[PDB]
Amino acid sequence: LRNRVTDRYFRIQEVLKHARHFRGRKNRCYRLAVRTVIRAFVKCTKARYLKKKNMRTLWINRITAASQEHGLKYPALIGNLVKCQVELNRKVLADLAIYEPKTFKSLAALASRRRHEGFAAALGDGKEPEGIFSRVVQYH
Amino acid sequence: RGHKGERQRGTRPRLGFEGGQTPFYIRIPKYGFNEGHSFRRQYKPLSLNRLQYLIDLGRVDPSQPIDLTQLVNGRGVTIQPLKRDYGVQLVEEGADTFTAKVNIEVQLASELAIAAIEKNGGVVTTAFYDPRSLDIVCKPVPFFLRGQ
Amino acid sequence: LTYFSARKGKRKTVKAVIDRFLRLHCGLWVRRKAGYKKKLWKKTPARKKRLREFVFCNKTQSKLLDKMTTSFWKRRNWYVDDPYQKYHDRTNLKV
Amino acid sequence: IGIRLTLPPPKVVDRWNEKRAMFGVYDNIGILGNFEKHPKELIRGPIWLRGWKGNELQRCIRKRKMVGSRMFADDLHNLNKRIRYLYKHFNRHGKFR
Amino acid sequence: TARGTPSRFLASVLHNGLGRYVQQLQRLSFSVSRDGASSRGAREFVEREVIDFARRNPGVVIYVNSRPCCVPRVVAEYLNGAVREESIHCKSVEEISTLVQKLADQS
Amino acid sequence: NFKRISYAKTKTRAEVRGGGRKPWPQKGTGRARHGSIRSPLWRGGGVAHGPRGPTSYYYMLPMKVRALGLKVALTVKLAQDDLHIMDSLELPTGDPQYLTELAHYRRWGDSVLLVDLTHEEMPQSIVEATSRLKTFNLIPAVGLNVHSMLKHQTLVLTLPTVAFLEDKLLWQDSRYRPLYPFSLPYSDFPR
Amino acid sequence: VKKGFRAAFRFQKELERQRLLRCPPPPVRRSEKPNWDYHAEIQAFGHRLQENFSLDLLKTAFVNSCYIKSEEAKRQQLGI
Amino acid sequence: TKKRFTPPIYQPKFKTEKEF
Amino acid sequence: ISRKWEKKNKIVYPPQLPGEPRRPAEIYHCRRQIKYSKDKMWYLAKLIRGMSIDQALAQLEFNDKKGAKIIKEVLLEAQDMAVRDHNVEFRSNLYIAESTSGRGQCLKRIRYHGRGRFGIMEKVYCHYFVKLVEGPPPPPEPPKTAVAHAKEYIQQLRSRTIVHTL
RNA sequence: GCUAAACCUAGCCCCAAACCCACUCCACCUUACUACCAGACAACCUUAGCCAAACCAUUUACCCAAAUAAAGUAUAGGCGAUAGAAAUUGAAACCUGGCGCAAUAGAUAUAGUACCGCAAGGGAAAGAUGAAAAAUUAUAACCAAGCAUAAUAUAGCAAGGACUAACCCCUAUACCUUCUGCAUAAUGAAUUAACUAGAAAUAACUUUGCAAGGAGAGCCAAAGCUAAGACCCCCGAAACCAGACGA
RNA sequence: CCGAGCCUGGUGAUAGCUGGUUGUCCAAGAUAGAAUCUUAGUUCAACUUUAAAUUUGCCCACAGAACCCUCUAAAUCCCCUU
RNA sequence: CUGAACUCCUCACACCCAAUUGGACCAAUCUAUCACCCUAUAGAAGAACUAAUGUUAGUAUAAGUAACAUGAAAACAUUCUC
RNA sequence: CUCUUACUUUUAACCAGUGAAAUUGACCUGCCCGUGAAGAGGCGGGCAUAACACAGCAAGACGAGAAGACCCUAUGGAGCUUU
Ligand SMILES: [K+]
Ligand SMILES: [K+]
Ligand SMILES: [K+]
Ligand SMILES: [K+]
Ligand SMILES: [K+]
Ligand SMILES: [K+]
Ligand SMILES: [K+]
Ligand SMILES: [K+]
Ligand SMILES: [K+]
Ligand SMILES: [K+]
Ligand SMILES: [K+]
Ligand SMILES: [K+]
Ligand SMILES: [Mg+2]
Ligand SMILES: [Mg+2]
Ligand SMILES: [Mg+2]
Ligand SMILES: [Mg+2]
Ligand SMILES: [Mg+2]
Ligand SMILES: [Mg+2]
Ligand SMILES: [Mg+2]
Ligand SMILES: [Mg+2]
Ligand SMILES: [Mg+2]
Ligand SMILES: [Mg+2]
Ligand SMILES: [Mg+2]
Ligand SMILES: [Mg+2]
Ligand SMILES: [Mg+2]
Ligand SMILES: [Mg+2]
Ligand SMILES: [Mg+2]
Ligand SMILES: [Mg+2]
Ligand SMILES: [Mg+2]
Ligand SMILES: [Mg+2]
Ligand SMILES: [Mg+2]
Ligand SMILES: [Mg+2]
Ligand SMILES: [Mg+2]
Ligand SMILES: [Mg+2]
Ligand SMILES: [Mg+2]
Ligand SMILES: [Mg+2]
Ligand SMILES: [Mg+2]
Ligand SMILES: [Mg+2]
Ligand SMILES: [Mg+2]
Ligand SMILES: [Mg+2]
Ligand SMILES: [Mg+2]
Ligand SMILES: [Mg+2]
Ligand SMILES: [Mg+2]
Ligand SMILES: [Mg+2]
Ligand SMILES: [Mg+2]
Ligand SMILES: [Mg+2]
Ligand SMILES: [Mg+2]
Ligand SMILES: [Mg+2]
Ligand SMILES: [Mg+2]
Ligand SMILES: [Mg+2]
Ligand SMILES: [Mg+2]
Ligand SMILES: [Mg+2]
Ligand SMILES: [Mg+2]
Ligand SMILES: [Mg+2]
Ligand SMILES: [Mg+2]
Ligand SMILES: [Mg+2]
Ligand SMILES: [Mg+2]
Ligand SMILES: [Mg+2]
Ligand SMILES: [Mg+2]
Ligand SMILES: [Mg+2]
Repeated sequence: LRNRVTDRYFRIQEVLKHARHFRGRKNRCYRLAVRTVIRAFVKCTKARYLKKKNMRTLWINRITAASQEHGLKYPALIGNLVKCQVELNRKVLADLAIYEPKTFKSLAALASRRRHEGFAAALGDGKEPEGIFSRVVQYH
Repeated sequence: RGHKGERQRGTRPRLGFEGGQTPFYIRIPKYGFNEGHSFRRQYKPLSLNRLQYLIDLGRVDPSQPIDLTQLVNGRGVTIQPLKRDYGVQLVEEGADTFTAKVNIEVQLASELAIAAIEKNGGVVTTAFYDPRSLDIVCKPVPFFLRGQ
Repeated sequence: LTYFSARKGKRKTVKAVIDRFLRLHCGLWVRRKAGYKKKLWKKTPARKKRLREFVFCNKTQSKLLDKMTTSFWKRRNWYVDDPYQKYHDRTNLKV
Repeated sequence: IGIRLTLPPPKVVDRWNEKRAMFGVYDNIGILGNFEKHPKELIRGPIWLRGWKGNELQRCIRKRKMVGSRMFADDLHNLNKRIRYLYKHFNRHGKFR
Repeated sequence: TARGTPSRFLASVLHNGLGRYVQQLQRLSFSVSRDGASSRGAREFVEREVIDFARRNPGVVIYVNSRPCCVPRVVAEYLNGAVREESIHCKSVEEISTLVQKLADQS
Repeated sequence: NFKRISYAKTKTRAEVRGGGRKPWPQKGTGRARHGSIRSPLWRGGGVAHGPRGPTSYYYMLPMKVRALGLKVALTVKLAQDDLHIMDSLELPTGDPQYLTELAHYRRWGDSVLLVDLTHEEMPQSIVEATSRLKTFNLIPAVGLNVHSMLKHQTLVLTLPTVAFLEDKLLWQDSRYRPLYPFSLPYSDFPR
Repeated sequence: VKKGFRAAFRFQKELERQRLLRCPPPPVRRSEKPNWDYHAEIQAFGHRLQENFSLDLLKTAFVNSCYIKSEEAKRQQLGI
Repeated sequence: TKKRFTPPIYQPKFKTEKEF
Repeated sequence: ISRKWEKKNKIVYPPQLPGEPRRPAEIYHCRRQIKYSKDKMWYLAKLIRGMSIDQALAQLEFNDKKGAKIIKEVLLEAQDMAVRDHNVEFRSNLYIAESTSGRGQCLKRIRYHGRGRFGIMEKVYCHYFVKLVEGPPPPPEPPKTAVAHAKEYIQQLRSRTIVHTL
C-alpha cells in the first residue's frame, strides 16, 4: 500500500495565511514564510511583557508632566499619596490628569500638604502632635 | 540514535567485544562443566505425592499394572526421548503419606521410594528402555500408524 | 553473535561460553578463576585455595552470557547423580 | 497545483457480495469438524508461505529452499543477493547488541 | 497576531443593558443525523437538554433538523445580523450544553 | 488476518535496471557525490523501505480461545434477542420472497444467517430460496464463525445444530492437554 | 493522480467559498432562507423585548400596504 | 601535486531539441 | 494555456432602461505567440497605455522597435473590429484602456560554450493584450498642489486622538 | 490576465496454474543479411576478491532436491570471529487471485528505440475533449513559483507591540548543522512542485486463555505455559577481484 | 582523467569519517573512573530513564579516627536528635 | 523614587533544558463494518520533509547583461572597392 | 626607462535584432568608535540619511570558482624498494 500526502495544500495555507501581510517573497514562499511566521509568533508572545512595561512608563511620564504643572516632582506625589492611604494606581492617576484636571490638582494639593507635614514632623523633636492629614486610619 | 560514533551509524562491535581488552568470556579458563552433556542420561522425577495425587483423582488406575504408557496416558509425566530422557525416576518425596497399593514399573527408584510402595503391599520394578523403545512405549498410537 | 543463521534463520549459541561457564537453572553462572593453573610455585597456599574456588558471576556478566546462549542451555535438566543438582534452585531468597 | 480540481468517481462497495457474505466460513473447520482439517490448510497463496510466518530474511531463505530450483536465473540471482544483504544487516548492523 | 488581524473598539448593540437587557441570540439551527456516531452526543442533547434550554430562553427560536450528515452543526444568528456556525462533531452532551450556553450569552 | 497474504512488492536499488557505474567523479565537478543513478534519492531509483512481498500474516490463537469466542458470540445473540431456534429449515415453497416476507413479519434484521447441521442434508426448498438472496445466507454447522455471526444481524439455528454446537464447544472445557494431534486415534474421540 | 476523496472534497468546499466571495450572491429576505417559521418568530420577538404583545395586533403591524397591493397583483396574474 | 582534470559532461541532446 | 481574453467580447449586457446613461463600448483583442520578449514588449504597451487610438497609432508609427509594428497592426484590426462588430459609431472615439504583454510558450535550445561547456537559450515568445473603450481619453490627474498637501496635513492633525487612555 | 494547473488510462508488480520451443518467397559465419569451387582450425581444465575477524596472515553462511521436528544439538574453528549435521520424525497442496502500483509510481520501456561510446557497454523523455469532430467560434470559472494588472520616499533579519493613520515611535543579533562557545566573516540552502531516510532476536513488561500443567506430536514447566501488542535509518570514497572490450 | 586502461559483474563493497534523518503536545533528564594497536571509537562502572518491591535516605549531638614531621590550614569522616 | 518571567493581586494551570528516556493525541491512505456534503469504531501500512554542494521538472536572479551578424550603389540587370 | 604623447583599427558607448554563464538563505543591503566565536552593512553608543537610473573603479562583502593538493588524524588506500 503506497500512501501519499493528499492534503499538503491545506497544511501550507495554515502558515501562509499568517504571512500575507509580509514584504517580499516571504509572504508567499513556504520555505521562507514559515521561518518568518515562527519569529512573528514568538515576538507576539514576548511582546505581552513589554506592553505592560511600556504602558507603565507612559503613565509615569504623563503623571510627571501633570505634577510639574503644579510644582511637584513625581516621587513626591506618589510617595505622599500613599502616606494618605490613597491607593490610586498610576493608570488611574494618568487618566485623571487628562480628563479630571481639577481632581488631579486636589490630589496634587493633598500630596503637597502631606509632604509639608512630614517636614514639620521631622523638624520637630516630638513635641508637636501628628498632622491632621498624617493620621492613619487603623484596621483591626 | 545519539550523535556520530558507531552508535548512531549502526556499526558498533559484536556482543561480547569489550573494545580490545581480552573479553570476560575469553579470559576465563575452559572447564568441562558441560562436557558430554548431550550423552548424559536424564530421568523425569515422579514423586510419591504426585503418584498418590494421580491415583486419588482416577487418572492412573492402581488395579492394573502401571508403566510409562499408563503414566503418560494419564498425563502424569511428560517424557522427551529426543531430549535424552531415559524414563522416570521414582523419588521419595511424599513417602510418609503414600497409601496406595500399586504395581509400578519405573527406570530408577530410590531405596526409600521402594520401601514406601512395598510397605503398602505393592510391587516396584526397575525397567530399562532404549531411546527408540522409550519413544514407542510413551506414544504407542503414533508408532502404530507407521506400519512397522 | 549470529542473530539469524543463513540456513535456519535462527539465533546461534557462542560455543566459547559453553566451554567455560555452568548455568544453574535459577539463572546463576558458575566459573573457575583465571590463573588457577598458572605459576603455582610462586603463589601462597591461601591464594591457591581462592583460585580453586568455583565462583558466581555478577548480574551484568550473567545477562551477557544469557544473551550469548540459546534457550536449549537454559532448560531444566535431570542428569543422574548430577554434582550440581542441589544448586539449581534458590532457597529462602527474599528479592 | 498538486490537488485535483474535481471529485473522484463515487466509491461503490457491494458489502453483500458473495465473497464478503461468506468471509470467515470454515475458519473453525478443525474445532467443529473433529480436527480432520487444520484452518491453516484453508490458506491459499505461495507454496512457501502457506501457514507460516517470518521476517523478510526468513521468508527469503524459505523461498530459496522450497522453490529456488524452479526460479528464473535473474530472479534467483537477486534472491541470493538479497539474502546476503539481509544477513549482514541483521547480524552486524543496528542499535542493539 | 494583532498586526495580522483586524481589531475593534469595545461596544454594545443598541446600548444593550442601559434601559433594559435584550438577549442578542435570536435563532439556533441544529442539524443532527438519525444515524451516525458523530452525532451521538448531539442526539442525546436533543432528547433531554434542548427542551429545557428552550424553556429558559423563550426569545430564541430553535430549529432542530434531523437529516443525513457527517458533521452535525449548530448555526447561531444574532439580532445585529451576525451568523456563527459551530460544529458539534463527536462532542459529548455536556460539551454541547456548554457551547450552546456560550452562544446564548454572546452579543 | 490469519489467512492474509500481501502481494505488494517494490524494487530495491539492487534490483532496479542498470545503475552499475558511478555517474561522475567523486571530486571536482561541483555536484553532489553519488555512486549509482538507482539510489533511492534519484527519480527512478530503488525504494528504501518498501513492501517486500509476498508477506504472510499467519498466526493461531490458542484453540481454547477460539472456542470461547464462539460461546461469547452465541450468548450475545441470545442476550440481545437476535437468536432464533428452529425445528427445521424446511420452507413451504422455494420462492425467496416468502423467506424475505417471513423475516420482515417476524421483525428480523436486514441480514439473517441460516445455520444447518450438515451441507448434504440441507432441505432443497431453503437451498433454492437462499441461493437467490444476498443477505440471507445458508451455511452448515461446521461453518459457524464469529465474523459471520457479527456481520449478520440475526442468527437462526436448528435444534440439531444446537446439540451439535454444545457438544463440540463444551468438549474443550473438560479435555486433557493433547499428547498428539486430535486427528489421530484416541480412546473416546471422535464421539 | 493521488488516491482518496477527503482532500478533494475539502478543496471543493474552498473553491466554492472563493467563488462566492468573488461574486457575492444578491441578498434575500430571511424568510426565504431555510429554518423560518413566521408564527414562532413573531412570538420570540415579543418575548425578547419582555412585552406581552397581542399576536393579532402584532402581525398586522408588520403588514404594509405595498405588500398587500403586490400580493393581489400576483393573485390576478395567476388567475386565482 | 597530481594533475587534476574534470572532463565536461554533455546533457542528453533531446532536452534541447523539442519543437512545438 | 488560457484564452480568456478572447471570450470577453462575447458578454451580452441586458438592454438599458430609458433613464440609464449611455454605456461605453469595450473591445478586447490580443495576439498570441509573438516572436518577441515580453520585457521588451512591456515598454511599448506602457507607452500607449491611456492614449487615444489615433495618438497611439502615431507614436507606434515612428518607433524603431520591432514590437511597435506588431502592436500597431493589432490596434488597426481592433479599431475596425470595433466599428464593424461592436456598434461603435466613430472610429477615432477610442482610447487605450488596458495594454499589457504576457509570457508565451517558449522553446529551449543549446548554446555552445568553450571547454565543452554549454548553456540553454530560451527562444522567447510573448502575448500582447489590448482593451479599447469608446469615448475620449480620461483627463490626466493633475499633480498634487500645495493646497491639497496642507489640507491633508491639517486633516491628520485633526484626526489624532489621545492614545492609551480613556 | 499570461505562463500554467487539473485528469485515468496505457501498462506494470507479486502469486497461482501450466513444462518449453518454430515456419510465406529470397538473403545471411566472406567486410553477416553477399546465387555459383580443392578444403581438412575445432568443445571441457579448483573461481577470485570485497567483506567479517573492529589490523591481518588459518578462517568468514551462499537452493542442490520433504514443510516441520530432532537443533542451533553432535561436531568444526588463529577452539577467535564464526561455521554446523545426521540417525530419526513427518502434513498439506480446489489457476483464472490482490488492505499491489496508477505516468517522477509500476518493468528501463511509447524502447533497448532516440541519443552517447571505436568497441564491450550505457541509456532516456512523454499521453489526457466529447455520445458524436461527418458537432472545433469547442470543455466557463476558481489553485505553485515566476510575472502582469500596479516601480520607488529617511531607519536597518523586515516583524512584533501597536495606532485615528501604510510608514514614522518603542522592542528585537535569520534558519539548519556543528561545537566549550556561532549574528558570526564556520557548514548547507535561488525558489516552487513532486520524490527522498529506523527493517529484528534475546529477555523483560502489558493485556487475554488455560493452569500443576500449557501448547492443534517436537518444546517448556519447583506458576507455569500459549497468544498478542511494543525496540534496532539514508546518501558518499579512494580501493580489491573476476570476465569481457579496446593500438 | 594511466603510480597503471575502460566496461560489466561480485556490489546496496567498506567507511570508528562528514552530511542528512519528515505530525502535534507534556514530562524526567548534564555527566567520579577503568581497560583498550586505545584516547575522532568502544565495553564496564558512574550518571540518567521507566516499571516493581519494602525501608529507611538526607540534614546531623556528644564521644571517636598517628606517630614521624616545617606550613600546629579551610575542612572531612562517623553521627542520635531534629 | 525608578527598576524582572522574583513575589502579591483577579481568573486559570500538564502547558519554557542538548543527547537520551516515559507518556497522551493525531493528518491522509487502504481493509472490515458503519456512515452517506465527508464520518465512526477497529485492523493494516511505500503513513507526514524550511535544509543531505540531495534526484527530476518548472520558473526566477545575474540580464535584456556577456556575446553574436550583412563591403558599396543601383534599374536588382549590373557595376565598383578590396 | 627618465616620462610619456599623438593617430588608426579592435573593443568600447548609444540605436535595432538575437540572446548565455558562474553566482543567489532572506534583505527595507550607510560611516566612526566600542563590543563579540577574538577583524560587524545587521550588536552598544554616536553621526549621517527624499526617491530613482547611466557610466567608471576594485578597498570590503573574511567576493565567485575547486568538500585545501600544505599539515595532522583514520587499527582508510595505492605505487615503489628491501638483509
Ligand atoms: K564446558
Ligand atoms: K545487528
Ligand atoms: K523510466
Ligand atoms: K547545514
Ligand atoms: K567571527
Ligand atoms: K566561526
Ligand atoms: K570556510
Ligand atoms: K594495428
Ligand atoms: K563538517
Ligand atoms: K576512532
Ligand atoms: K605626440
Ligand atoms: K572590490
Ligand atoms: Mg549529525
Ligand atoms: Mg563522538
Ligand atoms: Mg547493481
Ligand atoms: Mg558505493
Ligand atoms: Mg522503481
Ligand atoms: Mg578484517
Ligand atoms: Mg589498513
Ligand atoms: Mg534428516
Ligand atoms: Mg516510468
Ligand atoms: Mg501564483
Ligand atoms: Mg528602530
Ligand atoms: Mg530540522
Ligand atoms: Mg572550535
Ligand atoms: Mg550570540
Ligand atoms: Mg554564515
Ligand atoms: Mg567544516
Ligand atoms: Mg524493529
Ligand atoms: Mg586483500
Ligand atoms: Mg585482475
Ligand atoms: Mg595503427
Ligand atoms: Mg564494482
Ligand atoms: Mg556505507
Ligand atoms: Mg522538564
Ligand atoms: Mg593489545
Ligand atoms: Mg576516550
Ligand atoms: Mg553521608
Ligand atoms: Mg544516620
Ligand atoms: Mg515593574
Ligand atoms: Mg514565579
Ligand atoms: Mg502554572
Ligand atoms: Mg479524526
Ligand atoms: Mg482511522
Ligand atoms: Mg515515507
Ligand atoms: Mg516539499
Ligand atoms: Mg533538498
Ligand atoms: Mg552587469
Ligand atoms: Mg558588447
Ligand atoms: Mg565583426
Ligand atoms: Mg563594457
Ligand atoms: Mg542591444
Ligand atoms: Mg554560497
Ligand atoms: Mg570592530
Ligand atoms: Mg554601477
Ligand atoms: Mg574590472
Ligand atoms: Mg554579511
Ligand atoms: Mg572566497
Ligand atoms: Mg576538505
Ligand atoms: Mg582493506
